[PDB]
This record gives sequence, structure tokens and C-alpha cells, in this order.
Amino acid sequence: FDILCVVRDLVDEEADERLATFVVDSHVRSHPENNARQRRLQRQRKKEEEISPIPQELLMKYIHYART
Amino acid sequence: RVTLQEAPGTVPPGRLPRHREVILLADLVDVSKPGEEVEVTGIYKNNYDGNLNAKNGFPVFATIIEANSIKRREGNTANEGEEGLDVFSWTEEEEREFRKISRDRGIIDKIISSMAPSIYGHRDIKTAVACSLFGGVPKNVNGKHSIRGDINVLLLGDPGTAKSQILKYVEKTAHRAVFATGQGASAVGLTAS
Amino acid sequence: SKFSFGQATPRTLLGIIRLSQALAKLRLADMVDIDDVEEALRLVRVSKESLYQE
Amino acid sequence: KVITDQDLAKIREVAAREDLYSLLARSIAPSIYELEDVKKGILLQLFGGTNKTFTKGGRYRGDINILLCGDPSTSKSQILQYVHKITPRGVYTSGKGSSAVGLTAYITRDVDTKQLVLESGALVLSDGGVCCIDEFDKMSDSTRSVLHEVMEQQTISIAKAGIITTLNARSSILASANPIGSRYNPNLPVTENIDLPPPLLSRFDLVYLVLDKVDEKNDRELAKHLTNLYDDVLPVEFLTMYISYAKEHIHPIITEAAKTELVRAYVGMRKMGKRITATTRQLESMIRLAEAHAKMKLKNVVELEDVQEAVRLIRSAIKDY
Amino acid sequence: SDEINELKEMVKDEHIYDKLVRSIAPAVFGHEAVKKGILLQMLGGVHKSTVEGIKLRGDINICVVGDPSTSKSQFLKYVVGFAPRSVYTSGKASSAAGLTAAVVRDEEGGDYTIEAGALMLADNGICCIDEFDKMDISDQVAIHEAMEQQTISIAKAGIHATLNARTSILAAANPVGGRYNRKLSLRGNLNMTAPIMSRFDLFFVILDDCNEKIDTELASHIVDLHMKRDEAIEPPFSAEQLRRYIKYARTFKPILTKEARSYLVEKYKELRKDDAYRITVRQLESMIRLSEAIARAN
DNA sequence: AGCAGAT
DNA sequence: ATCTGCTTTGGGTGGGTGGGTGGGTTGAGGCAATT
Ligand SMILES: Nc1ncnc2c1ncn2[C@@H]1O[C@H](COP(=O)(O)OP(=O)(O)OP(=O)(O)O)[C@@H](O)[C@H]1O
Ligand SMILES: Nc1ncnc2c1ncn2[C@@H]1O[C@H](COP(=O)(O)OP(=O)(O)OP(=O)(O)O)[C@@H](O)[C@H]1O
Ligand SMILES: Nc1ncnc2c1ncn2[C@@H]1O[C@H](COP(=O)(O)OP(=O)(O)O)[C@@H](O)[C@H]1O
Ligand SMILES: [Mg+2]
Ligand SMILES: [Mg+2]
Ligand SMILES: [Mg+2]
Repeated sequence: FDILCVVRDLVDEEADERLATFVVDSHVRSHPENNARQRRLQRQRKKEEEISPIPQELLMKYIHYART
Repeated sequence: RVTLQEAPGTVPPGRLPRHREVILLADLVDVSKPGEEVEVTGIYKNNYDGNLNAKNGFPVFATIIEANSIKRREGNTANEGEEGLDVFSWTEEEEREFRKISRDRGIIDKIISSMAPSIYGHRDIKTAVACSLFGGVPKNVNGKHSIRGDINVLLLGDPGTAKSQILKYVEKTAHRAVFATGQGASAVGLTAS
Repeated sequence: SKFSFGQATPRTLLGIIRLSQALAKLRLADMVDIDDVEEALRLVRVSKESLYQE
Repeated sequence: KVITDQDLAKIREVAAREDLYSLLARSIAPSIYELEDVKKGILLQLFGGTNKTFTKGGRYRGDINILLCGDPSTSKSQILQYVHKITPRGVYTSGKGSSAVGLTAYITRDVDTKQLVLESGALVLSDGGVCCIDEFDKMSDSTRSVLHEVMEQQTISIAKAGIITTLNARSSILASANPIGSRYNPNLPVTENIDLPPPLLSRFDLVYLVLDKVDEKNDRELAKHLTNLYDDVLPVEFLTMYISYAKEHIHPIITEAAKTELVRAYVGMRKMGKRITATTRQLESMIRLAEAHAKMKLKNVVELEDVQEAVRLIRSAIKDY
Repeated sequence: SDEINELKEMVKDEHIYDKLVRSIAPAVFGHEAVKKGILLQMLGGVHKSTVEGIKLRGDINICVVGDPSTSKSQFLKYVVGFAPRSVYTSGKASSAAGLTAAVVRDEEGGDYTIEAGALMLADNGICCIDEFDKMDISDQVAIHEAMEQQTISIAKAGIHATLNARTSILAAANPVGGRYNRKLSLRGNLNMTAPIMSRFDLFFVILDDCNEKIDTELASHIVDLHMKRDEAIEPPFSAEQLRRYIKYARTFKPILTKEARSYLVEKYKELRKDDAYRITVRQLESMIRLSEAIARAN
């Protein structure tokens, strides 16, 4: 195994504060309720931009191109 | 000719799966391989079969599909919201920009950020996952020495620390991925039988 | 004690009477003599105890 | 190949008899000696308690499960054979026995026709009857799982070979058990000797410990009876017809006096103990046994005597067990 | 038209939340704490998937622990006979598949085939396991992924697949000892391990008391069940009424308000602080699930 | 070789 | 009425785009589940 990543769960009040805030904001973001196809794509893009600097589909194509 | 069978995911639980036969003419041969999910577009055709009539006792015909295209659905359950028969292919304009994104100075770290963004922290895990996804370069020195060129990662953590979610994301993003669980895998299930 | 093969049961009574009946059949007499029962008892005793005590 | 008004009148005439209970008990298995309590319990089991179809509530089983466990010397397969003979519906089986048809529904292939056929096992074929399992001790774990599902849900569910089906198995059980060693040790508890899970031997309505304690008088009497084998009794046909008539027509119901006596007896059996002497299972056992005793008299109502007889058998069963 | 009027009359009630809880499994007696959990499990939570294909669970898993003869199974029996899709099983499952799927191959040439288990058959339903504490090691391990990722991954000779197991588990277990011991903690009394225990949203413990008053009251009710038959059970809402409202509630997809968002973070902080290992990041999502379920009931 | 068909 | 022509048994001197609910059935070797 080239890389070993050990993960620990330690109760730090500030660390718990940030993680809970992020998780609740994510659950709010993923809620289903929150041209027609063009509008759907635009809203999905706006939602995605908030947490990922690069689009996921563009990232998949980029990784494949780099590996090829 | 290939024998298509209902995917276990779609067949109702506990029932037997139906199957059909697909005919792949030139340029479509060997695109699909055994044990893989696929999305076949073709023509539903029927012809006369004497043996089928003899066994059933009624004049029932035999039906087949004449493939017109194939899309590899394996390991892409989370990419169903995408056009084209290949979702990991590029136009001549999308690779004239994969080359602007990449001259910028911090791509090596905007790439690490874009790994499973719905997971809060774990920067080391995301870095390892990105490294494994891009992988090293295999090399055969003089045709005598073989050196591996891929990176293996192990996540050894506590219960609720977003490991399985990272594995699922890597399954989504990789070109060819297979997911296996501890006791659901066998010695010959992995490798070959 | 632990030496005993197994405590006697009604099966043993049925076996004893069965052996006595077979012995009487050999004797060719209807009336089952006490001698046949005694011989059957000796046979059951020597079946196991005779060699176990050795 | 090698019921009538008169039958009904004869049945009423026997029912009106003051000494009906001991009469049926004796007639069940004449050749057995001095096992009155066991015979009485088995007689109650044959009739079976009332079955309840409930709206706004789950189904409540009227069956009685009895475990006949003790030393190998005593007569236990005899009683199972007798019960099989009497029962209007039932099967005979031994756990881990290839000869028996099988306790669970299983998918097979017809050799004659080369087709797949779903074959019901012994438990399903005992629907409405008594399924006597001779060797309860030696059983496959899967068999002990299907038995748990039957005694709990009273149905067997099979979902293999493309088929998803459920089969009714509303059958009573009368099993027999033997000790781990060559004899039953009174010092150790029943559970250790029986070699059955507590979850399993907790489900029998009555557990009978028939032990062959060596006594001069008892051995004398048993030997005298056996050798002599070389109080009226009823023919088996009459007994089975009577049982079928009662089981098909009579449906006894509980009353306020019976409701008072049941509550009082359960409370008394709880207060005896901290050690838990009795559980809510004993209440269901008592009500079922009272219903069966009412059925045997062909009565449509459960009186104080029925509940009192049921407690006497249950308390005695809790007694040596 | 008539049924709709009934539905409106139901929602307008102000006791509605209490009435539904008191109308679950009327056969049992005096276990309102458990009944609230079962009702919330039927309504469930909102199922969400992130903007990158990561799935967040929306099913509530409940475990019930108690001494023998404490109506544990009576709760499972009601659910299977009431819930749309459900499957009653036991930890020591007889079939080869068990709680999860297994591969079985017919004689000679026949290739391997998947035989569904309990968790697969109860897809989109509720899977009731009668004795959780007796499960097999293969299923004990295999239940890890089913409860959280909602899939069963199998890679055997010639066959590999991911099988959907989107089910809510309602389990019943016995104490490690003969009876639940009040001195030890829930961890000590149970044979389950920490990773599983964190996968259950709720835990309920049912004890056995020897009080004379409670004993007489319980005995009376059981006998009246057989005596009066239907007349002994008069829940506020009949089975048909309750099943209709539950279907109506599940069409609601409540969201989290601004005030609740900040509030929900503070409560997790308090829960974590008191722990310092029951509480993990999962308990934060459990409160989101239960909050949605409670909202659906209203 | 017996039976199935075309001139 | 006469002339022209195909196909068996059962078996590999028909085969595996005919299959194994159309019969040719022991022997060995690999795999999952059971232990
Ligand atoms: N009334 C009786 N009391 C005790 N034993 C009896 C009685 N009547 C018969 N027996 C004996 O019991 C034998 C029949 O019982 P059986 O051999 O089936 O015993 P079991 O305890 O059921 O089982 P096992 O086969 O392990 O001995 C008869 O052959 C006779 O030996
Ligand atoms: N609180 C209660 N309310 C109503 N009935 C009860 C109650 N407690 C026990 N009972 C009665 O007890 C009978 C037997 O209990 P049951 O076997 O269902 O309990 P359990 O907890 O599932 O058992 P076990 O733990 O042994 O599996 C049930 O039929 C039920 O009628
Ligand atoms: N750092 C994190 N950021 C976001 N979500 C997290 C994080 N850690 C845990 N989670 C939550 O935990 C759940 C997944 O737990 P999982 O990784 O399956 O447990 P395990 O690590 O045992 O596989 C997800 O719903 C996820 O939202
Ligand atoms: Mg995991
Ligand atoms: Mg016997
Ligand atoms: Mg139970």
C-alpha cells in the first residue's frame, strides 16, 4: 500500500461545530425540492459551483485524458 | 452474438431474469465483454422458428435485437444524467480547454479540492485518492525489468469517518471501477476463475 | 459408579423373556421352565460382566 | 380397494357421563401404565383450544405444544404413535431423519415428468392436526429455525427457485426428547440436560419430565403390568370421530367468572417469587388449556371447573419442570 | 370525496400527533415509548442524493431489547401485517441466502445465480428481524453495507453485482444475560459491536416489573382480548384510517428552516460533549431524519 | 428398404 | 401405375445459429457453502 491514511474521530468543540455546519448545509443543498432542460442544467451548475471549483463531468473527462 | 440478461439491479427481488439475444455486426464486435452491464439500442425483429413451434405447440416466433449502438453502463450508476454513448470522451474543444485549466498555477490543489466535495475535511484522504486516480507511469527497463505504475491506498479509520462514501465517489469517477465488500468477495471472484 | 455399562430398563425385561422363549423353543416344550429363564439370566450376565471383571 | 343421528346420540350419551375425563384419558393409550397426567395433557392437546380470527388485532393460535422428555427407558415413542393413530390429521417424523418426508416445504424436480414441483413438508401437511416429532434433540439448525418460524408465525415462507410463496402450517406439535448422557440428572436444570435453546423449550405449553427413578414399588408394578400383558375403554374409531366432531363444531367462550379465576391464578403464580416464577406465556397456556377442557365436555362455555383443571395441569407441569 | 373529508378532519385535529401514537398496535398494552418509534419509522425520512452522486440515507432503523415475554415479537408482527412491503425473519435464518444474498448454481453447466435474502426481499419496505443477537457472522459483517450504503456487493466466481437493499430494519434482541441488568450500560447488556450500534437510530429497552398492580392490569387486558374479542380494542383511528394518513404524510418533503439549522448544530455539540463512544457523525443525521419524520406526522 | 411426391 | 428421392437406427464417418422438458450417465476437478 503506497499511502496509509489513518482517520481518527476526536471530540473538539470547534471541529464538531464546523463539521455539523457543513453537514447540515449539505443536507439542505441536496434536498429534492430545493428551456426546461436548460433551466435544470443551470440550477444544477449553480448548486455544484458552491463546493467544487471544477465541474465533476469536466473533471472525469480531464482525468481520463490525462491517464490516456 | 451475445446473450443479454436482465441486470440483477433491475430484476424484481427473488424472481428469475429474462434474456434476449443481440446480434452485433461489423464495427460493434468485442465492444462488450462478459460480465458487463450495457445499454443496447437496436431493432426488435422476429422470424420463424420450427423448433419453437414444435415445443410450444403454437405458432410462436423467435425474437432478437439487431444492435445499433452500445453504451457501457458498468460502474456508472451515478452518471445516468449524461448524453453520448461514452461519458469520458472529449471533443476537440474540450481538450483545448483541459489545457487552459491546467496551465493555471494551482491546479494540483483545485483538483484535490474537487475530490468528493460533499465530504467536509480529510485533505490527506482526498490527496491520496487524487494521486491514485491519476496514477503513475509503468516502465519496462530494456524489456527485462517490469515496474508497477499504479498507486494503492488504504483507509484505516474510525466508524463514522466517511470512508465508504469516498470509495463510492471513486467508483463514480474512475473510468473502470468495481466495488467489492469484505465477505461478499471470494478468492476467485477477484482475479479469475 | 462409572464402570456399569448401563442401568437395567424394561427393555432388559423384554429381552430376558425373549431369550427364555427362544430357549423353550429349543427345548420344544410349551411350558417355559425356570431353567430356561435361569440360563438366559446367566447368558446376559456373562455377556458383559464375565469379561469386564477380568 | 382392500356422522349420523345415531352417532350424534351416542356422542351425547358419552358426553353426559360424569366420569368422562378419566374415561377419555384411559382410552387414549390403554397399554401405557400410570401416566395419568401425561395422558390428560395429550387428550387436551388433541382437542385443541379455540382459534381466534381477529380484526384490529393479530391472530391468536389455539394449538397446544407438548414436549415429552425424560429417560430412554420410559415409554415416549409409544405415546407419539398412539397420538398419530388417534389424530384426524397429522404426520410422524424424526429430526435428522431421511425416511421422513421433511419438515419444511422444499422445491424439487419430478423424476417421472422432469418438472419442478413445490412439495410441502410434514409441518404443512399437519395443518389442523398434530405433528409428532420423535427425536427433537438431534436437529439441523436450519430445521430448528423453520420450527421457530412455525411455532411463532404458524406459516412457512420459501422464496427460492423463482417462487415466493407462503404456506399455512397451523399444526400442533408433540415432540419427545432424551438426555445428553445415559440418564437424566435431577441436580442439573432441565435446560442443561435437554440440550435445547431456552428460546425453544420456552414455547411449549406443557413440558413433562417423565423420569425412571428406581423404586421397588414402581418397578414391581411396571413389571407386573408388562408380564400380565403377555374401567371401560373406547374403540379408536369412536375416539377419533368424537374428537373430529368436537373440533369441528364446538367453540367454547370465556365468561366473567372464568375471567376472574384466570386473573387471580396468574397473579398468584406471579406472586410466588427476584426470581420470576411465571410469565405472560403461562396465561396463554392456561386459557388455551381451559378452552380445550371445555371442548372435551362439548360445552360451549368455559366454567370455573375448566380454568381450575387447566391451572392444575399447568401448575403441575411448571412443578416438576 | 368522502375519504378526503376524513383526511382534512384528521389534520385539523390538534391532538393528532398523540392520537396516531396511541393507535399503533392496539393489541399491545402500555408501551407508548416504543410505539412512537414505530410510527416515525413508517413515515421515514427524506431520501437525498448530493450534487455528485453520493447518497444520504433516509430510513430509520430501530432496535428493541427486553426480557423474555415482553411483547417484543408482538411489535414486529403488527408491522409486517400492516406495512405495505415487509418481511418477517429471524437472526438464525434457515435459507442459504440469510439476511443478504447468496450465489447458488444448478447442477453441472448451469452458471451461478443470485438467491435473494431477507434484506433484498424487503426492498423499499421494513425488514423485521426477530432475534438480531443471533445472526451469522457472514450476515453480521454483510449487514454493515446494507444498513448505510443501502446495497449488497457480491463478487463471487463468475458473478458480480450490487443489489439494492433500501430497507428499514426493525430488530428485536435479548439481553446477553438472562435478563436486562440495570447496573450495566446498554453496551454491556448487548452483544452488538460499536459500528452496528451506531447504525441504529433509536434504542428501546423493555423491562419486566413484578408490581402486583401492573401484573393484574396486564393479566386483565390479555384475558379481555379473548373474552370481548374486537370489543376490547377501540383505538382512536382504525387500521384503514391510519394507513391512509401515513400514505398522505409521505408525500410531504419538509425542509429545514434557518432557525432550526443553527439550533440543530448546537444540540449535536451538546450530545458530543456529553459523550466524551456512542455518538458519531451518524447521530447528527439521525436527528435530521427523526426531525423530518416528526414533521411528516404533523 | 419404406414411404412421400411429380409426370 | 411407375419413376425419383430422403432417412434412420441412435451416435460422434451430422453437428453445436436447435438445445437439454428429445435420450444417449460415470469420472474428475473447481467452487461456494458448510463445517
Ligand atoms: N408403561 C411403561 N412405562 C415404562 N416403560 C414402558 C412402559 N410400557 C412400555 N415400556 C417400555 O418402553 C418401550 C417403548 O418405549 P421406547 O423404547 O420408544 O422408549 P423411549 O423413551 O420413547 O425412547 P428410546 O427409543 O430412546 O428408548 C417398550 O418396549 C417397553 O420396553
Ligand atoms: N405489554 C403487553 N401488552 C399486551 N400483551 C402482552 C404484553 N406483554 C406480553 N403480552 C402477551 O404476551 C404473549 C407472549 O409474549 P411474546 O412471546 O409475544 O413476547 P416476546 O417479547 O416477543 O418474547 P420472546 O422475548 O421470548 O421472543 C403475547 O401474545 C402478548 O399477548
Ligand atoms: N467529514 C465528513 N463530511 C461529511 N459527511 C460525513 C463526514 N464524516 C461522516 N459523514 C457522514 O457519514 C455518513 C457515511 O458514513 P460511512 O463513511 O458510510 O461510515 P464508514 O466510515 O463506517 O463507512 C454520510 O452520510 C456522511 O454524510
Ligand atoms: Mg463503511
Ligand atoms: Mg424412543
Ligand atoms: Mg418474541
